Amino acid sequence: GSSGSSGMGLEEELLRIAKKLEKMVSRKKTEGALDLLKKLNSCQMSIQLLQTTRIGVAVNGVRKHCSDKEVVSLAKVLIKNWKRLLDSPRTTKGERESGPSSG
Repeated sequence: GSSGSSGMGLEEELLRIAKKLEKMVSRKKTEGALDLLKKLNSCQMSIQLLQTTRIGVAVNGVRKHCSDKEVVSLAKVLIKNWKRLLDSPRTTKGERESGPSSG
């Protein structure tokens, strides 16, 4: 589109990031993943986008090709957070006292 970045998009930056990550993973380097991850964290992710940007696999790709803490951490958060965004359809269990207002 027109030159300059100011308005709507995200989906673009998201993809641009993935590519960067995906590339890094491919080249097995991952140097500036944090920066990428960071943005992601500060990028309104969505299920539909999770498929388009396919960043979900990008992050993991790093979290796997990276044993760091910060680069791995943020990556985890991206997974967790996305875990809620996408939260694929699966069965699970877990409950801790189900009773609001008890007293």
